[PDB]
Amino acid sequence: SNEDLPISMENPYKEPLKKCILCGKHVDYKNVQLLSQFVSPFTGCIYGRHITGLCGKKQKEITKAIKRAQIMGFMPVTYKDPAYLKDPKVCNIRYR
Amino acid sequence: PRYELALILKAMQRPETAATLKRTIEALMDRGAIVRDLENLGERALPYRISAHSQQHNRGGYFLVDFYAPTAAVESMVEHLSRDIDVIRGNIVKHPLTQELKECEGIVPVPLAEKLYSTKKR
Amino acid sequence: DPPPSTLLKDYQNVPGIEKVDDVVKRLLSLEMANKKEMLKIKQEQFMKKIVANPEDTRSLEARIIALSVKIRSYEEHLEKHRKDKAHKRYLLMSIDQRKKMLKNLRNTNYDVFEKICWGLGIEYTFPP
Amino acid sequence: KNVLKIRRRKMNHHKYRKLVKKT
Amino acid sequence: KHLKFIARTVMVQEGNVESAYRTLNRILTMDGLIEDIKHRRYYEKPCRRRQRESYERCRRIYNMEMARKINFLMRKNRADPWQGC
Amino acid sequence: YHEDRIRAKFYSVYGSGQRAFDLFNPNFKSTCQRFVEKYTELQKLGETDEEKLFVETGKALLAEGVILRRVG
Amino acid sequence: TKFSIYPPIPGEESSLRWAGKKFEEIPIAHIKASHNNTQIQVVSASNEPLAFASCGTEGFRNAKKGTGIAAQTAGIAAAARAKQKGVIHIRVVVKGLGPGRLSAMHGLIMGGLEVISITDNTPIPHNGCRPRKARKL
Amino acid sequence: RFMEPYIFGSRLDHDIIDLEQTATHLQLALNFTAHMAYRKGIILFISRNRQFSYLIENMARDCGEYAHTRYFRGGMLTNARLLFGPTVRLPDLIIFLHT
Amino acid sequence: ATPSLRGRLARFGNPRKPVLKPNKPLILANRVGERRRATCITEMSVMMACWKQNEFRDDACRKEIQGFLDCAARAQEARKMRSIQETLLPNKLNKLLQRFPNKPYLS
Amino acid sequence: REVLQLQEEVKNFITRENLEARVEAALDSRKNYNWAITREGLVVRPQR
RNA sequence: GAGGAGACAAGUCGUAACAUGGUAAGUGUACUGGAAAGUGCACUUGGACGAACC
RNA sequence: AAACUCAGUUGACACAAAAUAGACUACGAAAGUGGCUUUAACAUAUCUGAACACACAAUAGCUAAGACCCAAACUGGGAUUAGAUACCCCACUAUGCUUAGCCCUAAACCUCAACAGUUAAUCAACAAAACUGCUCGCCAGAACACUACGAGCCACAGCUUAAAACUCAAA
Ligand code: FES
Ligand SMILES: [Mg+2]
Ligand SMILES: [Mg+2]
Ligand SMILES: [Mg+2]
Ligand SMILES: [Mg+2]
Ligand SMILES: [Mg+2]
Ligand SMILES: [Mg+2]
Ligand SMILES: [Mg+2]
Ligand SMILES: [Mg+2]
Ligand SMILES: [Mg+2]
Ligand SMILES: [Mg+2]
Ligand SMILES: [Mg+2]
Ligand SMILES: [Mg+2]
Ligand SMILES: [Mg+2]
Repeated sequence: SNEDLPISMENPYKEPLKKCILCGKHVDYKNVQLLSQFVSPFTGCIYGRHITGLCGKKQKEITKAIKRAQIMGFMPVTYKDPAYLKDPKVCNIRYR
Repeated sequence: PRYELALILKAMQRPETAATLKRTIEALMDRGAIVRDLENLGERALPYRISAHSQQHNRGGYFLVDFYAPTAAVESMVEHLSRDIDVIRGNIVKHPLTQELKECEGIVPVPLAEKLYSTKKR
Repeated sequence: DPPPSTLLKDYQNVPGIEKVDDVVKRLLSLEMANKKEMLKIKQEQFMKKIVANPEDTRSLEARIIALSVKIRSYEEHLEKHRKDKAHKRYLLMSIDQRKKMLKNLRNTNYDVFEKICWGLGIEYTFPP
Repeated sequence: KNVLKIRRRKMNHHKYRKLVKKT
Repeated sequence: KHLKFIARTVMVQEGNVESAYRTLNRILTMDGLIEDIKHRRYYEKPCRRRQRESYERCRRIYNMEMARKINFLMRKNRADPWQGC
Repeated sequence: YHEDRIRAKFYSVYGSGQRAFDLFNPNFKSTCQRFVEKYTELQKLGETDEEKLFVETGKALLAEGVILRRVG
Repeated sequence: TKFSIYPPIPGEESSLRWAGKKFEEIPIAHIKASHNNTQIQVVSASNEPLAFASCGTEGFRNAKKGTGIAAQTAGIAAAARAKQKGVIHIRVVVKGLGPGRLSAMHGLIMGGLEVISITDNTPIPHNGCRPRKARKL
Repeated sequence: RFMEPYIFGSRLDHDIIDLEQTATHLQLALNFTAHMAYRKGIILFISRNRQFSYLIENMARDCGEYAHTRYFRGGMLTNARLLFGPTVRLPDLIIFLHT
Repeated sequence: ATPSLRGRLARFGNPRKPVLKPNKPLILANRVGERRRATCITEMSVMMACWKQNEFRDDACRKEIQGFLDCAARAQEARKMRSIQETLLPNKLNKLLQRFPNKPYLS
Repeated sequence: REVLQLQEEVKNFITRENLEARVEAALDSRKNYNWAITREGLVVRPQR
């Protein structure tokens, strides 16, 4: 017909998906450091997914691991462990 | 199946800690567990003041016992751990490595919900 | 129930499995497996016992055998959890589905239906 | 919608319960 | 049973207790503790709680979409280029 | 178009490039466009491996004097 | 170092010293800001009582207690009582969201005492002890 | 929805109008406009695009035809016999530079 | 990102029970809400305390009374400055919106 | 492979013979499961 | 014998509903009360929460 | 106002309830289910189908035995009012919880049946756009009437099924 006609194909310019920071990584109830990275420093409240940026699956896993650690004695409940205050900040929160 | 026993033991001397670990692993084996590994997570201040057997504790030694046991032995092991005084706390969980990292290609975008209302003009 | 030492269905076909260590045999036995693996071993045994082609899972006979194993599991569960209304409903629905499947098999292939009834201990009874 | 029919049924039921209690 | 003076604790900088208290109130408000206490004062029956949560979610959706539209159209607040037509 | 895959790879490897787009010129030819033309004529020459064609096109353009400063 | 809002880590080599005393050593000021009443009790690092005050003690009656003015008066009274005990620097630990929540601190300051930390400790039940039924007005 | 038959396709979420169809459509439209102008009908250009309002008005004034680039008051066609006098003559062709 | 409305509302073809029950349609309006509408109390308390301890005699209260007057003047000036500075405002925002009305129907 | 890999591991299990040696080794050694995650997705392991 | 219903019809005590009907309304269920009704527990919107930040 | 002499810090301390996550929309047939661990476990088909049976069915309620922090009909007191058998305040009981049985009702509503399919030429109004095929269930003016009688039921001031007479031109 005509060589210049468009050819059916997937978008070659499609950008890779923004995999959540924890995607492809094993969340564990013993990694109290990583679990504390996703709680409020002052109230120990688990941050919502809008703050954490995590996918749904990883947010659910983080929440369950936090609960497991808190109830099994690996993590504090009412506050972030002080030793992990200076850990990298991955939550889009701003109190001050 | 495969379990991990996360154990918080009273912070005590090396002989006492070794005796308690031997007792716990012996109980596991007698109940039928095939202990796979034993890793010590060190002694640290508990996240909160646990009170076991009328005795309050601020520090404890954290240990993990990876093992394979029949499903029926888990309840008996839990009861024995509860009855053991030297154990501040102890929980048998399904070993995390028995879970898989099923692929999650990313955060797929959720398009704005469409056709949620009639196109009636007002 | 199958012996606790019975190897899992996955590993019963593994070459050189009998030469492995005793601890490995124990770890791969039903003793170190949940009830689902025991149910699968039971189902495979019934299959090889009754159906003409044990590898035909999609046949009506295979469906009836699997449903019978599930009904046995539900009865075992309810013997202990006498207040599990959800599992009571599941057991009753499974029994009804088994009755319907047996009716269809009786209408289609009577000889295979006799064999199924004998093998699974099912005593077909017509509805009132 | 309004609750006029529900009100009628309510009055009927209340009067019936009162009558049963009374007799 | 927790270590005291670690949770919900703010150190006042150079004695400006006003600023310290305002920052602490901001922290509690962001974490939602103020709303939680205010609602927990009196029992919120489950049906009413569900209705309030639904209303809050709908309000959040509408307000976020309206803010998105406002920001998207802000650029069009410029002065009219075709004045006289 | 067939050339869209080559364009996507070129933009992933070298970015938009230093030279801008003068869309006002109907006959404007971009750096990516010249890369695509070179890739196409190399494919005509016969090379069939995608990565081999990409590297050969890069080398040929570099010899021609194209600033293919890779972003990574 | 630029100011850090977090309290000093317990049992750690902290440089901060108020009159040469460590943070765990600084006395505490427990403020209960009930809806209608406010109470202030100053205690030592060993929780030894040092002073007490409240709207009722300062003399406000009935509705007048649950006001910022009464809270500031109670704060001033408590600060004055603690000054005779020698309290200078205090860690405020306020629980409750009464009207006196902040006026208590303001009066505690006007009475002379200096505040080094504010620690909200309002009892927030994760869940338990069902509260009283809602009021219909 | 009704421009699907005239869209050649989509390029990066941007539609390409089939100039093949546009050519025939514009040929017919221009032929009709030329016939009306030859027959001396009244041709009225219309566009609410304030960017090109002045250009369209100038073009109409130059070609000796009428232009309405301003706010289109209601009834300017349906109520013309009242808004302009009972004997007013309506345009015989209307050209929308922006529909 | 905005919370997903997919499958939230009660609709035909939606197996799940409703997640949201909007008493009003979730369609953007063409307008925004109007801007919804005790200072010096500390100075008043200070001055009143000075009066209390001096039998309400200005002789010693001069300083506190002057502070009270200055605070009142500052409050009035701040009121005036805020009032003048207040006049994006809702009027301008609604004017902007009207040029780009929401279209829940078909052209 | 699964049965083969299991066969190798079973050699290192804890039994009533090596129980004391393994308990002492566990007491002498340590394991740290903590590791932070950066905004870039990188894993920051604690210094050891 | 007495009750129930409907109708006709005025008074009587209240104002329960209709507006946020002046305690939002109602369903089930239980106790209570001159009388509409009150309250308790759960459920519905056949109410609202003004719809950017404030 | 009545009411308690009890109130604050710290420590020990449940058979009650289960912040944040949740801006998630998942599980279950429905009712329902959002603290943690483990065990068992989530019917079938490549259809529909029960006052015609079986199994479930929130809350409330009944019987018996326990628990009782808190809440709480009822009850008492305080206040309010013309009156206040309520709204507001305080105390407390059944009850909310556990065990074993009953009871089988909800605005049990997403008031939108199950399965399959379509978006094509639309659609009384509102609501959550309009329909096609197929099957079951239900409805034939309002009120009488979640009523009477009969029947069944661990129900005994009950539930399910459920009329008719009289009246009206409306509802
Ligand atoms: S984005 Fe892939 S696991 Fe979250
Ligand atoms: Mg009636
Ligand atoms: Mg009224
Ligand atoms: Mg009312
Ligand atoms: Mg009510
Ligand atoms: Mg009453
Ligand atoms: Mg419901
Ligand atoms: Mg069916
Ligand atoms: Mg039915
Ligand atoms: Mg029930
Ligand atoms: Mg009681
Ligand atoms: Mg009823
Ligand atoms: Mg009846
Ligand atoms: Mg009867």
